Amino acid sequence: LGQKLVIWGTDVNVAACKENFQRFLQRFIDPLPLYMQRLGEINVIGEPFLNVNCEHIKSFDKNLYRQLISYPQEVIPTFDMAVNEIFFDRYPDSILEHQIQVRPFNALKTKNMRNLNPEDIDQLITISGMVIRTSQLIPEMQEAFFQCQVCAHTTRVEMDRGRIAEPSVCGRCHTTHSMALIHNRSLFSDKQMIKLQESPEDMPAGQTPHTVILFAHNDLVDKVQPGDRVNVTGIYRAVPIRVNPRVSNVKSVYKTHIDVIHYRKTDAKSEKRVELLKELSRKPDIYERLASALAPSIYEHEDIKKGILLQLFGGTRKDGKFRAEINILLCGDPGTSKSQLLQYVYNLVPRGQYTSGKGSSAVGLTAYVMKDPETRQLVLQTGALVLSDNGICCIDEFDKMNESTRSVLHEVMEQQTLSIAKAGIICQLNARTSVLAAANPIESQWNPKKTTIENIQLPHTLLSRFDLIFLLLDPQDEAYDRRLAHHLVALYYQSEEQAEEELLDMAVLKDYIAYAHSTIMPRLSEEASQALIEAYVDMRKIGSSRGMVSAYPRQLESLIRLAEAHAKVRLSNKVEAIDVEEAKRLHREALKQSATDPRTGIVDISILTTGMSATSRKR
Amino acid sequence: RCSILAAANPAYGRYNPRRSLEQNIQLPAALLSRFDLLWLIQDRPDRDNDLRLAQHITYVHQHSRQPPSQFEPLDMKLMRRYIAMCREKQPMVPESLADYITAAYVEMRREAWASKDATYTSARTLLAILRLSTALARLRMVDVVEKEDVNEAIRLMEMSKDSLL
DNA sequence: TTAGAGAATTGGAGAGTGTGTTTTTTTTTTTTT
DNA sequence: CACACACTCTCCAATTCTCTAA
Ligand SMILES: [Zn+2]
Repeated sequence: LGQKLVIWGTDVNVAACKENFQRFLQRFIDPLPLYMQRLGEINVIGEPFLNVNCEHIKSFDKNLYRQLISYPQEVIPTFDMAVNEIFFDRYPDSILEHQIQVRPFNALKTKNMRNLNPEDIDQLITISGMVIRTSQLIPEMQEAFFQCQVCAHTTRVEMDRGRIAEPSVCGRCHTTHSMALIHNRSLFSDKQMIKLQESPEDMPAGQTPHTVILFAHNDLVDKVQPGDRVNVTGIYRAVPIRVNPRVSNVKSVYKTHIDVIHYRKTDAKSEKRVELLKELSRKPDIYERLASALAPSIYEHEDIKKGILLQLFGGTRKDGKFRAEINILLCGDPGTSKSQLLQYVYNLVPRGQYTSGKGSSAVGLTAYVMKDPETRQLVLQTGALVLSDNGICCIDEFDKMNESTRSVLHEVMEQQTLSIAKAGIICQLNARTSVLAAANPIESQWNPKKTTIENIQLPHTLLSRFDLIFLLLDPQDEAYDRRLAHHLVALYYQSEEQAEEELLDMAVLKDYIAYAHSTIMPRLSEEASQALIEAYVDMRKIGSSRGMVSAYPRQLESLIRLAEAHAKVRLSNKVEAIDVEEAKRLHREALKQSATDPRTGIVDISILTTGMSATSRKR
Repeated sequence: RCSILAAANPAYGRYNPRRSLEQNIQLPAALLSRFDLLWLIQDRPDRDNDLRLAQHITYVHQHSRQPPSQFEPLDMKLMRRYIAMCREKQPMVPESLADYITAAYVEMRREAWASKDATYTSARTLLAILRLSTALARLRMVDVVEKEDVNEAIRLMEMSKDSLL
């Protein structure tokens, strides 16, 4: 009889605790009838858990909060009984896969990892931390299935605090030691170990971080990945560890872990958007508005931002084998805004990647095979170019990569696939990725006398794959530098009402790009086709006259990509001479920047070859 | 979360102003541009200064103590308490001084253009000037940055470059 | 017709026997430097 | 070495079979 129960060594009545929690659920209303709304949400969604705020419990009833914190192992099952009783007193014929779990949580940490003490054992705590590792899924047996190997009579045994009461005899027949555990007829539930470090923001000065073990079960297992930051609420357990696996002597010093009751992630940061985006797309100069919205924190390079915008939108993928991906390269000294552009667009785009061409990079560009250290089994770590198979791959320090990595990037750009010839493994991985690269001069600062290729010292074959190439040189001009300095001091005097506005602009830019990618699929009009065709012939004219060469057919492919992307930006769904003219303009601006020899002007064969015509006749 | 005080030596031989700084030190601009002040701690033979240095070191050897310099420096504990008291402050730059900061930055920039072949500078130069002036404001224990702080930060950067040149 | 006293068979307590354990450096070689 | 597990054998006594009286 439930009314006779008290928690062991506690003097708290289980029935009274259940009634107090029931009236809490029935009458708490003011977070600004609260939790009956959550019960209805459970009823329609079908998720068997209820999140409850311990501060709400405290403000409703201090004593109930004290009981919950002190004796969670009994009080939380009491709350489960309370909530299930209420839920099935209402909604009488709704069906749930499981009984509801109450998941009490504190909004902020009550303790930190360094101050956890034996006084806190079997007590509900909340702590903040960063996740270091997450184990494979561990099945925990919940009900053992036994079958008699003599007469096939079966029985089921319930789990008593982690040990089985194995039947020593059969019931149907009477043979001894005949009941065998049928492992895959038994019942199991999910379990997982998590290793959690104290946050860098929470560590004391100059100390090595402390770490705790969490154990999650059932539905909380697969909610947290390594690198995440979480406020975890759970019961601080202490368990013995046996001195060696074949002996039941245990060390006097106990191991500790946290049974997870609740996770709250603390580093995470439709028609109501579509209606805005539809009219905003037909607003005038939306192209300029989006391009200027890109990277507000730096002084403006209009054509660089326009090219990055068209890279984000991309062409149209169709089938044959032509890449819709657009490749962009940025050049300039160290200390220019190119790395800020890379990091910004990596934060912006979905399926993005950011890595360094240098061999010291955090995640490599090429794919490799390694022994998973926590498992010892091989894992195929596909590089960033394969991980960004439907996004932008940002490559900082693009000049410093070794020749093997240059070959890998040549393969990825030409074929949009990465070959795997690892030991045993043979496969063709997919790398339909838009590469945004940032190179440096081999010298300290950009040599004006030498060409782009002569300064960055990358092969002309790989340079020829990029659709656009730009330079971040700053003039020795007061007209530019004075206004840049004004922009910089204003950026210091940035405030939160500007931060929110720029965040809203970036968010609607994200929604715009996602909505474009979702459905909008441009096609070529006849006038656009004629414009592209005569554009290729026009680019060939200037070189074919006088006997040199000024263009080659892959530039027509680049122009097609840019025109399709611009139609995608303006939501036209039909490519037109407007898009083709913008493509020609931006492509020729990129050529004016990158392909300009200091003596003879724009030379096309400086991309097809190392050096240029003047050098070829100087030697 | 620490401030780095680096001391380098030339890759080979003595320092040589004929060459560029990266040629002298053999360390890339990606490292060198992170720093706020690049100082050349020169050393030439100089008879009387060498005599005084040798007298100082010989006194240190024969007496195991610093010689009387006829100056009374602040004790180390007093200096520590002062720096804590002066770094407890968190000054702010007034917006009326933005134009003057702009003028100082652009004229330093344009002097680099006009007289030293446009040697490298960037927006982090202005940021470093502001950090230096705010450090000076902390040092003076005043919660508003001022003309004298900006002037001394500019002067400090200019004299460090003068030591280089 | 029930059940209780004497003899024989089966359950299991426990006495006795046997088993298993408590990153580091120098050198080579191919490829890449 | 020596301190826990793992396994077998033996003896002891508790239950059931058989024959008798209430
Ligand atoms: Zn059986």
